[PDB]
Amino acid sequence: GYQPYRVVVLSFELLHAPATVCGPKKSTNLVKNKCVNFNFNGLTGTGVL
Amino acid sequence: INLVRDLPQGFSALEPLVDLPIGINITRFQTLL
Ligand SMILES: *[C@@H]1O[C@H](CO)[C@@H](O)[C@H](O)[C@H]1NC(C)=O
Repeated sequence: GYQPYRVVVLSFELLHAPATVCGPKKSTNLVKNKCVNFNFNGLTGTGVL
Repeated sequence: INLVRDLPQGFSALEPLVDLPIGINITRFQTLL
């Protein structure tokens, strides 16, 4: 009935203040000399390096 | 700019050192010593 089982429940906003900092390089490693369509979220990288 | 007196001259540019994404009510800039 009362054994310690603690919970932390969460909530996100309905945008009371926009986002702060956005996603990191959830990425694989580098590539070379073979055209690869890749994405930097602002630099859609498509062509050889 | 190596100067001595009364030469408000010099031509250059600026980089954003900080962008605090606050977006707050801003028209007052009391600059104090
Ligand atoms: C101050 O900032 C808030 C942030 O949402 C904005 O809604 C409000 O209009 C601003 N006040 C003025 C006087 O611009």
